[PDB]
Parts: sequence; C-alpha cells; structure tokens
Amino acid sequence: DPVTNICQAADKQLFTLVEWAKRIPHFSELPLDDQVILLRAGWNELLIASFSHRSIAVKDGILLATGLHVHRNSAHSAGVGAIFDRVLTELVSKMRDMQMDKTELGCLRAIVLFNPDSKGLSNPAEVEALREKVYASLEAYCKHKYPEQPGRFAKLLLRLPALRSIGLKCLEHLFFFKLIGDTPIDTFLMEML
Amino acid sequence: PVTNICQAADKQLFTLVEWAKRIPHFSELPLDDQVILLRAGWNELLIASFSHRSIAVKDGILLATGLHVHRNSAHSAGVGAIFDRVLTELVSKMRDMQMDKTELGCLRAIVLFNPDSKGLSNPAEVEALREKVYASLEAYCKHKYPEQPGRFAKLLLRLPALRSIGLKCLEHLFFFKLIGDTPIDTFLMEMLEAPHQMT
Amino acid sequence: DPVTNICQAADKQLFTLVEWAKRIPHFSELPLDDQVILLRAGWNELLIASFSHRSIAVKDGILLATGLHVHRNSAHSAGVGAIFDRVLTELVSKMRDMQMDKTELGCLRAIVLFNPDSKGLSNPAEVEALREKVYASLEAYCKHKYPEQPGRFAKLLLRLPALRSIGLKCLEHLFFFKLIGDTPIDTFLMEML
Amino acid sequence: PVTNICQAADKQLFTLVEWAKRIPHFSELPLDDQVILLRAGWNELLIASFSHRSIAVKDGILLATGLHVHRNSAHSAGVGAIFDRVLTELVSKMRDMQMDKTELGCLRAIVLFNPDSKGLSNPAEVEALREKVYASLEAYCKHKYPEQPGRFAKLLLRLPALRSIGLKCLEHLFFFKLIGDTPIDTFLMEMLEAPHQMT
Ligand SMILES: O=C1c2cccc(O)c2C(=O)c2c(O)cccc21
Ligand SMILES: O=C1c2cccc(O)c2C(=O)c2c(O)cccc21
Repeated sequence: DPVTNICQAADKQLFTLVEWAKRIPHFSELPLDDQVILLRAGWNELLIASFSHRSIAVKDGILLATGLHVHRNSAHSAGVGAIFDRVLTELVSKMRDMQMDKTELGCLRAIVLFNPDSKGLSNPAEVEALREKVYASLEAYCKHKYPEQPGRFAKLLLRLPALRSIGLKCLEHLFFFKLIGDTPIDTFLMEML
Repeated sequence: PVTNICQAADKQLFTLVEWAKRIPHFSELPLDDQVILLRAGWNELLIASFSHRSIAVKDGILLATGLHVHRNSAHSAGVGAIFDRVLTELVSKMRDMQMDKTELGCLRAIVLFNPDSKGLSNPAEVEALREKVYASLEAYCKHKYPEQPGRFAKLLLRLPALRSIGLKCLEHLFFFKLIGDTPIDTFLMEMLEAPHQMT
Repeated sequence: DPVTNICQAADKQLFTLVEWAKRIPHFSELPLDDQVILLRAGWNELLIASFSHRSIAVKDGILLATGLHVHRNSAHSAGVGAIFDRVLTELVSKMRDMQMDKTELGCLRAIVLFNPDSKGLSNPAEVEALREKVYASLEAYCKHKYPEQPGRFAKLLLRLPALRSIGLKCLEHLFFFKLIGDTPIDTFLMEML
Repeated sequence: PVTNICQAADKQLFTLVEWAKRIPHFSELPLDDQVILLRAGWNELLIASFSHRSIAVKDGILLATGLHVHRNSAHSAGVGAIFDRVLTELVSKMRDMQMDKTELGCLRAIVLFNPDSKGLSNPAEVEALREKVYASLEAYCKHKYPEQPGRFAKLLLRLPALRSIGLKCLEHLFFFKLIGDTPIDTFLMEMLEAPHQMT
C-alpha cells in the first residue's frame, strides 16, 4: 500500500542526508538550531546533486539508489518533464563529460550545505568560514589530481547556479515525491483491474 | 507501523478508487486511461467532497473522522487565503443552494471523466462519458427542482472555482505546513548518537 | 524601439477589452469600483478566450488581431511552450471541432466577466444575477440555433474550467507580454549586427 | 510620446546590448545565439549592476538617475522579502568584500556567456568563452588581491544568489505592484464617455 510506503522512503532519505551531513567535518560543532536551518535550506540541492551524479551510468534517465532507474513518461506535466531534461542537460551530462569524481562531488555538496545565506542562522559568518575551507581544499585537490586542466575548480563551482534553479523547480513541482512515489502509486492503482 | 498515521491517507485513496470503479463505464476504459484520470482528478475529487461534507457544520471544514478545522487554526498555519477560498467559493455556495448528494456526485463524475488530461489514449470516449453524466444531472435537476431553471448551469460553474482551488492545494508552501514539527523531526535525527561507537 | 512600443500594445488591448465590457448590458450600471474589480479578475481569461477563437483559422499557431500569427519557438521555456500547447488542445481545437460561434463566445466572456467570486465586490449577489441572465440566454440560443445537439450549452460552459487553468498559467509565465512583445524585442536585438 | 516614460526602459536595453557587443568575442557568435544569450541574461545583468551600484550608498538600491529606493517604500509596496534578499545576499556582500568594477564586469560577462541557455546552436563555444573570462578574473584577482586566496571562488559563489534573486524578480506578483495605479488607469478608461454620441 502506497502512500505510507512513500512516506517510508522520504524518511529513509533525509535521515541518510542527515547522516552524510553529520560526517562532514564541523557540521556538528555548529549550534543545533543552525544545523537544521542548513538542512532545510539545502535538502533539495543536496539530493539532486546526488541523484544526478549517480545517474551518470544511465543513458537518458534518473537513478535512485534503490536501483530504480526512472524516465520521462507520456502523461507528465510540462513541468516534470522539463525538470528531467534540465537534470540531464545541465547536471548529468556535464558531470559526465568532465568525469566529475566523488571527492569533487562531495566537496560541492559541503559547499551547498554550508550556505551562509540561509535565513535565521545564529552565526552566518562562521558558515562562510567553513564554506571557505571546503572549497579551498577542493581547489587544491583539483590542482593536484588534474593539473593539466587549470579551470576545473571553477567549472565545478559554476555548476552551482544550475543546481539552484533546478533545486527551486523541484521544490515547486514536487519532484521528489513523484520520483519516489510514482511507481508505487501507479502500481497500486493497478489492483483496480 | 506505529508512528506512521496520517500517511495512512491511502485509506482515502482506497475509497476513491473504489468509488470510481462504480461509475458506469469507467472500468471499460483502457486501464492506463483510468490511472491517468484518477491521478488527474484525485485532488478536486477530495476537495469537492470535503467541502460538501462541511455544509453540515456551521463553520469550518469537516475533513474526516469528525476532524474539524476552524478558521483560527488555518490562519495560524498561514493557510488562510486557501481556507477562505474553499469556504467562500465552494462551501458557502454549496450550502446556500442546498447542493444535494446526487448533484455533488455528478459534478464529481464529471471531474473524473476529464478529457483534457494529458496522456489519454482515448479522449473521445472520455468526453462521451462526460456528456452522459451531465445530460443526466440536468434531467435530475429539472425533475427535482423544476422551479430553478438555472440550477444546472449554476452547478457547472462551481467547477472553475474548484479547479483554481485545487491548483492551490498542490503548492509546496501549502504542504510544508508544520514548521515546528519539521525541525523537531530533523533534530531528533541529529541528536541521535548512534555513530559514537565504531570498532 | 521595442519596450515603449510593447507598452503601446498593452494599452491598446485592455482599452479594447474595457470597450467590449462597456458594451455588455448592465456592466456600466454596476458600481464603478465593481467594474474594475471584474476587469482585473478577468483580463487574462477574457483575452485568451478571444485569442483562441480568432486562432481557429490557423493551423498550429496563435493569431493576435494585429494579424501577427504566432508560433512556438526553439528557445522557449518549457512553460511558454506548454501554454501554447494547452491553448490549442483545450481551447482552439475544441472551439473548432464544435464550430463555436461568435454569439456563443461572447456569451462565454460575459459569463467569465461577471464573476461573483471576484474579491472585494460591493454586491456579489447582483453579479451572480447578471451571470445568470447571460447564461440563460446562451442556453436558449443554443437550444434554438442548434436543437439537434442538446448538450452544446453544457459543453460550452465546460470549457470554462480549462480557461481558468490556462488563465492562471498565462499570468504566471507572462504570456501576454511575450506574445505582443517577442517579435519587437528579437527584431530590435537584430540591429546588433 | 508624453505619457510613456518608464516604458522607456529600452534606454536600459540599449545600454546593455551596447556593452555586450564590446565583450571580446561576443559578436563572433551566431546572431541567434547572441539574442538568446541576452534574452537569458538581461535580468541578472541588470540586477547585478544595480546591486553593485548601491554599495556607494549606505542604504537601499540606487537603480538609476539617482533613483533611490529605501526599505520603507519597498516594504510598503509589499516587495520586502526581495528587497532584503538583494541587499543581504548581494549588496551587503559586495560591499564587505569591496567588489570592484572589474570583478563585477567579469561576473557579468560570465553571466552572459551562459551555456545552458535553451536554444543555442553552439553551446560549446559559449562555455569556451566563459572559461576565458573566468581564467582572467582569477588572474586579475591573484595579482590585485594576493592576500586573499579565496577571493575568486567567493565571487563565483554570489552567482547562485543572483540566480535565485533573478527568478524572483520575474514573478508576476512582483511586477503588478501599483495596486492604486492600476485601478486609476482602468477607471479613466471606463469613465470615458466617448461612445455617447452615435449617429
Ligand atoms: O484543502 C485542504 C486540505 C486538503 C487535504 C488535507 C488537509 O489537511 C487540508 C487542509 O487542512 C486544509 C486547510 O487546513 C485549509 C484549507 C484547505 C485545506
Ligand atoms: O530588482 C528590483 C527592481 C528591478 C528593476 C526595476 C525595479 O524598480 C526594481 C525594484 O524596484 C526593486 C525593488 O523595489 C526592490 C527589490 C528589487 C527590485
């Protein structure tokens, strides 16, 4: 039975995301009220950046880490279809063409996560500092693992605006609910024949 | 499970698919169309039902269980304009005209058989069925309330209010009500000290 | 020069719409504050219902009554393209298949215009009354001009929900500005070569 | 004409296309791409510019002409969250770090050469050009402010704030400010008694 099952999926992700977050250095040292404000500011961008890198192994689809590999369908609203198209055009194919690595991707999420602009933060400035340390390390990594490509660090950071646009649309069209929840709903409805 | 109440809204889901199967001719449609028609109407169908069911109570919205929401909570939750919209546009109107259960059912069936739903194999048949339902609601309306010639048209003209109201009840700002329950949930997760043993 | 020119177009329509509105029986008898509240509630639906019936003479496009006949383009946002598609699927092809007539269409706009649900009305109830008189006449017309087709009156009224959805999207994606204003903007930009 | 001021925002439009033509290599792109790139950036480009230009004033936004908007009007107009967002997210930040005119220009050029704009014939070249601009902004940043290693990255990370802020400034609720000037305009139209002679 579908809806409760979908709630189970939401809970599982976002406990996982909070688990990832706990393992980032210095996130826990932050005031508790802060840690929440950051997770709420960033849950969508952090998820999309993940579902997108995973999906590198797939041609034309999104892959959920339950192993479900998801596609655009006929009866989707213009909006949902467009989010699919944007994930692939602006994120997955790029992460792919450049062969973005997991260290690099993790660093990007940590930068996304440590957002000094998130509203209500007790100390905005020491988020900015942690955001600076992370990206500084990411620069150094890029400059060492791939020194032939001097612009790679920037190219990574400049995927961040797109994450923002997509993150906003995904909030708008309920993209997560319909990713996790499309198959269980449609499949249940087919115990109506 | 224990902590999983409320997501038990598939009881509401179950009840709806059960009602749809009952409508004449619904099940004869292609199985994919049926799914489309339901994914498409589930929203207005529930809203239309809860609005009607609230006529029986002199204020507020009787969602279910006797679960009764009054203007104070909604406005507290920051969802005031939508509460008022449902009440002014639909519930108030349903009450003043005394929309009966049979009229509500027809409008609802008309909502289900919507021929503009995206992805339909057989739109033609869906319109055809809609015609059948409205032809009948008019026949019912002319017999039962002969004194109001304009009653049938009046019913169909609530359907625009319902459409706009439904689109509203799907905005994400509306759902993510519970600001104080969202932090509480994430806070319990963060305060969990599970990974403090690791050898 | 484009922008001022686009403003000129907006002004011209919506003075026209207000002119149409003045010619409807009993709109002017309404309190002035009311007449405004109705025009603001309905300017988009009233325009779309018009651009849509006009466009009956066109295959795959929208026709503006300046004679400009407009199409979907490559670089449109998913949203603008979808509005185009919805106008044709839900309005124009239907108005077309049934051969909706101008009397019938005018009656529909008058019903759209006299919206008792519009906020702030001094007397909501006498809008409802004028809305009732209009549709009552529309019923009679249909039942006389086309008595072979007994459901036509309803079929007309049941295009009204779609007008509502589309009207809302057109407000959301600035569809009017980009209808009147796409050609002048693109054409000006091409005095950059 | 006389009553048509303000729509005279193509002066602002003129100025922008003039600046774009100046950027190295912009005009070498296919003429359709240029139009796409501008239709796509015009928004963030103007916002980025007005935010920077406001650093020079100790509060508010200096749009142009010395046209100065302070917190009171915006909040009166009901556009407070967006005003604060521009000020907190961009203008405040631009001031604290002392973003100079050269840095602002680079970010702006980076915005113009955006390779995700829909409908581009030659996306590859657009990325290629973006690389050229950023490579340089970094070279400029490392020479001029050698003591801040993290300065370049800090600049690019305002670009997400700008993107979200731009998307906001295109919402229709935002534009249709002037509630009291909209009725006034329609009222003059309605009160016009022109069609009171007709033979
Ligand atoms: O439309 C609703 C609604 C729908 C489904 C579950 C709900 O809890 C609600 C509301 O609580 C609600 C509300 O509190 C105010 C206006 C509309 C609605
Ligand atoms: O971003 C704007 C803005 C942009 C272009 C013309 C304008 O008049 C404005 C504003 O007035 C404005 C405003 O008043 C508050 C926040 C952002 C903006």
